[PDB]
Amino acid sequence: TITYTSQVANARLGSFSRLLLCWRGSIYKLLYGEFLIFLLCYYIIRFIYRLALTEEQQLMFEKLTLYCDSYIQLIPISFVLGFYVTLVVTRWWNQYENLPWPDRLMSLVSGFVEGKDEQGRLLRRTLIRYANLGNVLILRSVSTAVYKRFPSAQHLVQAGFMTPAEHKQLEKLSLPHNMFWVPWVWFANLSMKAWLGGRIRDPILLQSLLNEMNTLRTQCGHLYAYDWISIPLVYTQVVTVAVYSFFLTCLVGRQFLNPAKAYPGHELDLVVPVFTFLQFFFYVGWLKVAEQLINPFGEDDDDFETNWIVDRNLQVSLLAVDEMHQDLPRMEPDMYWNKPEPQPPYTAASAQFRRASFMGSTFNISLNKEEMEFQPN
Amino acid sequence: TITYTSQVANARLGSFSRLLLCWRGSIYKLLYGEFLIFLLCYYIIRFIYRLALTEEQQLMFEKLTLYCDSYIQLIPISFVLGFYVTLVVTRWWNQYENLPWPDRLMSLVSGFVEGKDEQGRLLRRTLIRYANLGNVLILRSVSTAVYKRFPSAQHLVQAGFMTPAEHKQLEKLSLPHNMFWVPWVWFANLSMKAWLGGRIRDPILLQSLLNEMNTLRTQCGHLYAYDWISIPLVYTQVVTVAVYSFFLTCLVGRQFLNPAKAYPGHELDLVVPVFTFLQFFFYVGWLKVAEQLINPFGEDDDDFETNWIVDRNLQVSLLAVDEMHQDLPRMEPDMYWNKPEPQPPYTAASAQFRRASFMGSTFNISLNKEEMEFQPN
Amino acid sequence: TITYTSQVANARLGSFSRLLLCWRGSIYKLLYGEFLIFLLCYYIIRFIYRLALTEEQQLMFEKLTLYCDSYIQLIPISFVLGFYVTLVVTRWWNQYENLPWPDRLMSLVSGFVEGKDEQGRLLRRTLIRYANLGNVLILRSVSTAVYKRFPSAQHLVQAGFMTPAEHKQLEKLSLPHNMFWVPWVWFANLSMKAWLGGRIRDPILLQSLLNEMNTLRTQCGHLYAYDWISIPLVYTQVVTVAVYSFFLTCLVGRQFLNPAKAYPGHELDLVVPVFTFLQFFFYVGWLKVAEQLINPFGEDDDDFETNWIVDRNLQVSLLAVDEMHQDLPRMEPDMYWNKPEPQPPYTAASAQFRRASFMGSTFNISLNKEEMEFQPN
Amino acid sequence: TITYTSQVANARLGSFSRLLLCWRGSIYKLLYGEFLIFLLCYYIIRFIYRLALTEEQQLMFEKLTLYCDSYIQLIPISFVLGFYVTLVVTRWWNQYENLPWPDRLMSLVSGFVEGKDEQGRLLRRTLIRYANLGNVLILRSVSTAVYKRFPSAQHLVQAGFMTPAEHKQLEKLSLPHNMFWVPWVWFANLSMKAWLGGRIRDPILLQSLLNEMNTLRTQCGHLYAYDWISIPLVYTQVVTVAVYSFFLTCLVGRQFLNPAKAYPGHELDLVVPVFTFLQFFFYVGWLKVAEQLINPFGEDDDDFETNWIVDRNLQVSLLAVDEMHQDLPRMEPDMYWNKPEPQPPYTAASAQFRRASFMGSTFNISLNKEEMEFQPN
Amino acid sequence: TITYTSQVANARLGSFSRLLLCWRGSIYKLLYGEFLIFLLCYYIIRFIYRLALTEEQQLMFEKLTLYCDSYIQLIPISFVLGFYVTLVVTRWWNQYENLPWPDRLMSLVSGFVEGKDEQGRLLRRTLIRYANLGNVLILRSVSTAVYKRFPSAQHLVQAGFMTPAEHKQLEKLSLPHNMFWVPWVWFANLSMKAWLGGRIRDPILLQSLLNEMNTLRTQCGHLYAYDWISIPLVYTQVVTVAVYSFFLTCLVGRQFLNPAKAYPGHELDLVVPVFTFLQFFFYVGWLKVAEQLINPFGEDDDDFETNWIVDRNLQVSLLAVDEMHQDLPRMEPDMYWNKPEPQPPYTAASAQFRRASFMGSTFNISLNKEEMEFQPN
Ligand SMILES: [Ca+2]
Ligand SMILES: [Ca+2]
Ligand SMILES: [Ca+2]
Ligand SMILES: [Ca+2]
Ligand SMILES: [Ca+2]
Ligand SMILES: [Cl-]
Ligand SMILES: [Cl-]
Ligand SMILES: [Cl-]
Ligand SMILES: [Cl-]
Ligand SMILES: [Cl-]
Ligand SMILES: [Cl-]
Ligand SMILES: [Cl-]
Ligand SMILES: [Cl-]
Ligand SMILES: [Cl-]
Ligand SMILES: [Cl-]
Repeated sequence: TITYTSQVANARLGSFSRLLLCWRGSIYKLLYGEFLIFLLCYYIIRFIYRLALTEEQQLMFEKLTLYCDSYIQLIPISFVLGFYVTLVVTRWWNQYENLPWPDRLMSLVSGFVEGKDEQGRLLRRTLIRYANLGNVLILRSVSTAVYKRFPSAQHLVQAGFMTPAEHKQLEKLSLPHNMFWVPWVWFANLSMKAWLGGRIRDPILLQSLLNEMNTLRTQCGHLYAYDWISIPLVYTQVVTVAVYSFFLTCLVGRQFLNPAKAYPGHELDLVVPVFTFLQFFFYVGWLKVAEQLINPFGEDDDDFETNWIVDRNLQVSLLAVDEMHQDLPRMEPDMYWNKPEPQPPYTAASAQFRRASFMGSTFNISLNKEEMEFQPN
Repeated sequence: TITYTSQVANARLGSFSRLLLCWRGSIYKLLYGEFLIFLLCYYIIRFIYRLALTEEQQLMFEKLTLYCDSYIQLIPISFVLGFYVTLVVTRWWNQYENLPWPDRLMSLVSGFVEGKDEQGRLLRRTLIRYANLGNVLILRSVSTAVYKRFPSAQHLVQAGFMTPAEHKQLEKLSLPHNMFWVPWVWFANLSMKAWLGGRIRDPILLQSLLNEMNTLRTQCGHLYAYDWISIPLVYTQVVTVAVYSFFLTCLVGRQFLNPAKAYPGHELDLVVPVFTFLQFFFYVGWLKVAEQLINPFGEDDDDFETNWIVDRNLQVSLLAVDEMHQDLPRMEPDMYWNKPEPQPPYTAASAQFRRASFMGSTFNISLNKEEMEFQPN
Repeated sequence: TITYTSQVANARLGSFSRLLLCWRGSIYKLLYGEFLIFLLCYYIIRFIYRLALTEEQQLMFEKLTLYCDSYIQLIPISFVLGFYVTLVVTRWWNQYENLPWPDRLMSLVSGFVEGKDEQGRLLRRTLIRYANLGNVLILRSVSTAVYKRFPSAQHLVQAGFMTPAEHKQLEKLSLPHNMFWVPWVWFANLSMKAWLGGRIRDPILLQSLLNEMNTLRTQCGHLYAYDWISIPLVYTQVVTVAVYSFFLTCLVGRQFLNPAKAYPGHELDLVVPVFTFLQFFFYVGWLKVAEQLINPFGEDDDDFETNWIVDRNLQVSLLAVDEMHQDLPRMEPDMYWNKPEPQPPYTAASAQFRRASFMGSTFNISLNKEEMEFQPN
Repeated sequence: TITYTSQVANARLGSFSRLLLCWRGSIYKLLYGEFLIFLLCYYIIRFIYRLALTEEQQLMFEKLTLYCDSYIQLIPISFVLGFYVTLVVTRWWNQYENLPWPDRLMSLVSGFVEGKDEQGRLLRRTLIRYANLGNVLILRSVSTAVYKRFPSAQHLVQAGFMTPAEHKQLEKLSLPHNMFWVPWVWFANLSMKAWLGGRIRDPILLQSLLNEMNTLRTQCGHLYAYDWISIPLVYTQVVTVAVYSFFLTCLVGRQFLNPAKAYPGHELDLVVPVFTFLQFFFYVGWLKVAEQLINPFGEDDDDFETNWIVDRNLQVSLLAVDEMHQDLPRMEPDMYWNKPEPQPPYTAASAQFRRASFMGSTFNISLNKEEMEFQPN
Repeated sequence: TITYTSQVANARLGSFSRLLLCWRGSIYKLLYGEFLIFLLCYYIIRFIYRLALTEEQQLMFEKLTLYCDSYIQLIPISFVLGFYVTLVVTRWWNQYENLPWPDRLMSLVSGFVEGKDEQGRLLRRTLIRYANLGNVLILRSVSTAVYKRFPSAQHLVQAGFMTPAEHKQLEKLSLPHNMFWVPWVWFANLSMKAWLGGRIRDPILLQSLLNEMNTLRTQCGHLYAYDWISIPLVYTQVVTVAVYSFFLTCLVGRQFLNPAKAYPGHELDLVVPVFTFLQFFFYVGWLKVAEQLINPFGEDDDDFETNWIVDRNLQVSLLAVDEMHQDLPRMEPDMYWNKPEPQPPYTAASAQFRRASFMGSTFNISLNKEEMEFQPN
C-alpha cells in the first residue's frame, strides 16, 4: 500500500503534479521494462528503414507506414480499458472490504465472556485465536506474502497462531479442500460450551458472538471466492490484445518517414516520437492499473499489507480480550458535567474551521405574512 | 473456472502478455470457428473480385468497397459492447454471490443442536442434508453440469442427497412448479420439532438457525431468478446485430482493391488484412465475454464449477455437523500467554513485508507551539 | 418473460447468432412498424427527388442532402442511449428484486404457528393469505395484466384472495390512498393475537415473523415507488429526441444522389441503403430495450409474468402452511451415515466435470529451505 | 412527480414519441427561456453579419466562423454530461430511497403496544406522531414545499403534527443545530416507559420498535446529508461551462455564411439552423435533467410530492395505530380450504397471461440411457 | 462544504449559470494558479516564435506546431477523466456515508440505561462519551482540520473528550498501531458492567446497544481504510499525465501561426486562444474535481466540516443521554383525536402542492363488461 493521502489533502497548485515525482507504485516503476522494449523495437525498425533497405524497399516501407498510421484508433482501446479497469478497481475495493477485522467480535468476546480467573481468560483468548486462525488460514491461501511467511501449517504453529493440539485436530479433519472454515466451527462449539458452562450468561450474547463470527466467515469466503473466480481470461486477453496491437501498429505506423519524399504529415523528422511515447505511458499505465490491482494480495507496491494486518489483528485482539476485559478507566464526571451546551476549544491553527450549523436549505426562504396564513379547508 | 490469480500476483514485465499463451478459456478457443468462417468468406469474396469479375464489374466492386469502408464505424459497436458486457459481468458476479454456502448454517447446526447420541447426530445430519438438498435442487435446475449429473430426483436418491422417504414426500407434495423450496419448509419444521424436543435449548438459537436458512433460501431464489429472467433478448440481439453488421461490412469494405487503379488508401495489397483480423479478435472476443458469462452455469471453461461446489458443501457440512460437534482441540495456554505485544516471526522470504503501522495521514503534520494553543472562547 | 438461458449455456459457434432467428421479444417484433414507417418516408422522399422535382430543385435537394449528411453524428445518440438504457436496465432488475416472495415468511409460519387442529390451521392460512393479499393488492396496482385479471376488489373476493369479511373491513378503512398496506397491519395484529393465545410459543418467533412480513412490506413499497416515480420525462424525451432527430436527418441526408452529377461519396446508387437500415435496427432497438423495460409490469414479451407469480405464491404458500405443517419425511440414517468423506457418483455425461479442489493461488509457490526458516527477532 | 408509467406499459408503435406531446415536466417547459435567448442572440449576430458590417469586416467574420466551427466538439460535452447526469440520477433515486415511510413501524406499534382503553390508544398515537413529527421536521428542512406549508414550528402546532407541550419541550432543548433528531429520543424514552408500564409485554418487541425507529432515523439523516453535502460546485460548474461554451461557440460558428462567397460547407443558406437547434434541445435538455434532479425536493414538475407524502403518512399511521389496533376481519375458512392446488380464475381480458411454469433452463436437456447411468468410483 | 441546494431547488432560467458567479469551491479558485502558469508559458512561447526566431527557425516552429496540433486528441483524456472522476466521487460519497453519527446509539443509551440519580446519569454520559471519543480518535487521524484542533491526546483531555484517567488508561494500552478501537472495547465492557449492575434491565437492550456501537465501529474502520488505502498512485499518475501532456502539446500546437504564410486553419491570428482556454478550464476543472474530492477530510472549500460534526455530535449526544433521559413532553390527546381522516391545512404559498393520490398506473385502464367476467376453468 502506497499512501499519499496527506499529500492530496488540499487541491493546491499542481497537487497531482507533485505525485509524478514518486517512484514506489509509480507509472515508471511498472512501465520501464515495457517502455525500454518498445524503445528498442522502434529504433531497430527505424535503423532498418534508414540504413538497411533499398530505395524500392524504403518506398514500400513508407506505403506500409502510411497504411498502418491510418488504422491506429483510440476508440476501442480507450473503451475497453475504461470498462475493464473500472471492473478491476471495483473488485479490488470489494476485496479490501472483505478483509476480516475482528474488532467487533473482540469487543463482544471481551464483554460477554465472563471471568477474571485463568479459565475465562483462556476461553476468551482461545475464541479470539480461533478467529485470527481462520483469518490467517484464508490469507495464507489468497496472499503470496502471507504464504511466504507461513509456507506450512507448522509455521503457523511456530508463529503462535495454532497450537500443536489444534494442528493435530486439523490434521484429523483433513478433507481434500481448503480447511480455512474449521476454526469457525471450533468457535461455534467453544461458544456453545462457554454458554453451557455459565461463562456466557445469556444466549442472546451467544447469538451476537456467533453473528459477528459468521460475518467474519462471510468475509473470508468472499476472499476465497475472489481468489478462485478470477476475472474471465477472455476479457483480460481482449484488453491485452487491444493495447498490444495498438502499440505493435504504432511500432511501424508512427515511424518518421523520409522528409525528402515530402509526405503529408511526415515533413518533419523529430527522431524521438514524444507523442507516441506519451500515448504509451498513458495507455500501458492504464493497463498496469489493472495489472497491479487484479490480484491485490501479491507483492506489488500498491498491494495490501496483509502481514501487517495479521500482526495488528493478533496483537489488538489478544490485548482486547485479555488485558482489557473488565479493565475500565475510572468513571468520573467529565468537563461538561453541568454545561448543557458544551463548547470544546479550538486551537489558533483550527479557529478558521469553526462554522455555523447548516439548518437546512429552506431556512433562508422568505415569505410574507399573507402567504404564511393557513387557508381554510 | 479458469484460475490465473497466481500468474498475475505481481505487475511484472508483460504479465498479461504471458496470459496470451493460454488455451483453456482463451480468445482463440472461443473464436476459432467464427474466425475461420470470416477468413473463408473474406477470401472467397477476394477470389471472386480477382478472378471472377469483368472489368466493369470489378470497377463496380471497387466503388462498393469504397462506399462500405466509409460506413465502418467503431463508435456504436464499442459503446454497446462496453455497456452490455458490463451488465453481463455484473450479473455474472451477482450470480456467483448467490451461490449458497452452508458454512454459517452448519456452524450454527453443529453448535446449537445438542446431543452426542444417535438421535441428535441424526437430527444435525438431517438438517444439514435438507440445506444441501435444497441447494442441489436449485443447482440441478440452473446448471447443465449438475443436471447431467442428476437427470432425475431418483439420481439424487442414488447419490445420497435424498432418502427414499424424502423422495416419496416430495412426490406427494407435487405442484406444477419447481419444488426446490420444499427442503426449507422441511428445515423449519424439523428445527421447530428439535426445539420442542429439547434438542435446541433456547428459541434464540432456533431464530439464528432459521435466519441462516432463510439467507440460503434467498440466495437460491436469486439463482432461480437469474435462470428465469434472462437479459432481454432485444438487447442481446442489438449487440449481436451491431457486431455482425460491422464484420459483414468489413467482409467487403476491407477488401484490398487493385493497386494498379491507384485508389486512395488502397495503393498497397497486403493480401492478409492483419488490422481487420486484430479488430475481429478484439471485438468478437469482447462479444464472447458476454457469450460465455451470460449463463455462467453452463459447461464453458470459465463457467462455475458447480458439481465441485455441491460435493464440497456436502462433505464439509456433514463433517462439521457430525464429527466436529463438541469435538474441540484441547484448550491450552498459547505461545503469547503472558506477552502483551505478540510478535510472530517472519521467514527470510517474508522479512521485507514487515512494515511499520500507518498512524493516519495527519500524523506527520507539523505545527508550531503558538498555533497549537487552545484559543479562549 | 422470454427465457433463452438454455440456448446460451455455452459459448458455441454463433450462439448469439442463433438468437437472431427468434420472434417473441425480438428486435423485429418491436421494430417492424417503425421500420416500415421509416421505409415509406425514405422512399417517398426518394421518389419526390427523382420524379417530382425540377433540375434546379434537384440541385437544391442535393445541396440539402450534402449538408444534412455532414451533421449526422453517432456520438451524442450513442452516449445518451448507453447511459439511459443502463439506467433503465438497472431499474428493471431492481423492480424484479422487489417482487415479493413469501417463501421465508411461509417457512416461519409453518414452523412457528403451532396446532394441527382447525384453529391453528385456519390461523396459518389466514396469515399467509394476508401476505398474498398484500402482494396481489400492490401487483394489481403496478401490473396491467394483474389489473386485467382483477379489475376490482370484488374480483379478488371471487378469486379467493380476499374474503367478504376482509372486503368489508377494507371498505370500512377506506382512505383516499392506495390501501395495499392494510394486510400488513392485519398480519401484525393477527400474529400478536396468536402469540397472546399461545399459538406462538415465544415472542422471538413473533419477531422473526414480523421481520419477514416487514421485508415483504418494504419490497411492495419499493414496487409502488417504482410505479409512481417514473424516470424523469425530460430524460426520456432527450433520448427520444436524439434518436428521432438522428433518423429524421437520415431520412434526407442518406438519400442516394444522382450518380450522373459525380458527387463525392454518391457515385453509386444502391437504391436500398442497407447501412442506414442496419443503423436504424441497431439504434432504435437500443431505444426499444428501454421502451420495453421502462415498465416491466406491462404486457410485453419480456415483461414479468406477474399473474404466474401470484398463482405460484398462493399455491406454494397454502401448501407450505397447511399440508406441510409438522409433516416431515421419516428421519432415517442416510447413505453416508458412517462415511467421513462422502463421494456422490457422477454419470457418464458428467464425469468430465469432476475437478480437483482449488487450494488457493499460493499453493504452488516454490520456496527453498533457506528462505522458509523463521528469522530471529 | 410526473407519472407516465401507464403510457409506457407496452413497447408500442412510437410509445416514446407520444411522450413528446407532453408539457408538464417536458423539455420545452424547462428549455423555452434558454432557447429563446439562444434564438435572439443567434439572429442578432446574423443581422449584424448581414446588414451591419463592411465587406472586409464580413470577410473577417467569415474567417472567425470557419475557425469557430472547427472547434465545436461533441466528445467532452457528451462525456461530462453522461457521467454527471448519471451521478445526479443515482443521487436522486438514493434521495427517494431515504424518504421515510412509517408503515413497518406503525404495524409494530399497532401490534406490540397493548390496550384498547384511552391510555394505550394515546400511547400508540403519541409514538406514531413522534415518528411523523421527526419525518416532517426533516422534510421542512430539506423540501421547499413543506417549508412553505410550515414556515415555523408554530405552523406544525396548528397543523396537529406537534402539541403545544411538545413545542415547549423542543424550545427548552434548543441547541444551535437542526433539532429533527429530538422526536427519536422522545420515541425511545416513551417506548421504554411503555415497556416498564406493562403496555409492551416483552423487551424483544421493544427492540423491534426501536430498530424500525432507528431505520427511520437513518433515512432522515441521509436526507439531511443529501440536503447539506451538495454535488461539488466545481463539477457542476465544469458541466455548465462545457455546455455553455459549446453553445457560445455555436452562436458564431454555426452562422450561415454568404453563399455568394462559395465557402466549403456554407454553399446553402437555410436561415434557420435546425440541426444546431436540435443539438441545443438535446444537450441543454440533458443538462436540464441534472438541473431538475439535483434538488428533488424543490417545486419542479418532476420533484417529489413531499406534502402528499406527509399527509398520507399521517393519515395512514393514525388509522393503523388507532382504528386498526386489534381490529381484525373475521377469521373464516377461505375458498381453497380443502383444495390442495388452488386455481384462481382468469378474466377474458387476462386469459392470455396464463402461463406454464418455468422449471429451470436444464429441464429440456436430452440425455440417452447410457450417459445417465452413474459411473462407479 | 459549499451548499447551494437552495439555489438549485428549481430548474429555473439559467440556474446553473448563476452558480458560475461563485468563488468559494469554484473552478476559478481551484484553477487560477495553473491557468496563470499556462498563460505565461503560452505567451512566452508566442513571443519566442514572433520576436526571437529566424525565418528558417520560424518555419521549423510552424512545422512543429502543425505536427503537434494533429496529435491533440480529446478521446483518451475524456475517457480517463470520466472514469477516474466517477471513481473519486463514488469514494467521496462512500467516505461521507461512513462518517459516524451517534444518534441511534444515543437514543438507545437514553432509553435503555435506567436511573435518574447521579450514577445512571454518569453511566449514560460515559457511554456516549466513549462513542464520541472513538469517533474523534479516528477523525483526528483522517482529517487535517481535526488534527490541527487536537494535535495530541492531551488536547483531547483539555477539550473534554477524554478524562485524565482515560488518557492514562490509553497510555497503558499503547501498541504500535492506531488506538482508535479502544473506546469500543471500553463501551462493551462498561455496558456489560451496567447490565450486571441492574442499570440495563434485559440483555436484549444490551445487544441493541452493542449492535449500534459495532455499526459505529464499522463506519470508523471504513474511514481508517479510506485514509490508508488511497486510490492507486498509478491511476492518478495516468490521469495527471494525460491532462498535462494534452496541455503541454496545446502549449505549442495551439499557437497562432503567422497569417502571412497562409496556413490552413491558421489564416486568422486572434492572439488570445479562447477555445484552448475554455478547454483548459473544462478539463483541468474536471481534474480538480478529483484533486479536491480524493481526500475529502482536508481543508478545501468542499471538504467535509468535520470539526462541526464533532462538536454537534458531542452536544447532541450529551443532551440526549443526560437532559432528555425519561424527560418526555406531556402525553395529551392530539388535534385529530377523533378524526379518522386528518387533513392538516395548507398555507396560501403551499395550496398548489395539494395533490390527489396516485392510485397506481393501472387505475385508469378501461375494460368492458364482457372481458371483465371470470372465465370458467
Ligand atoms: Ca498485484
Ligand atoms: Ca456459459
Ligand atoms: Ca413493458
Ligand atoms: Ca428540483
Ligand atoms: Ca480535499
Ligand atoms: Cl459465507
Ligand atoms: Cl509521435
Ligand atoms: Cl427469497
Ligand atoms: Cl486491415
Ligand atoms: Cl417500507
Ligand atoms: Cl446506407
Ligand atoms: Cl443514522
Ligand atoms: Cl444547423
Ligand atoms: Cl469493522
Ligand atoms: Cl483556441
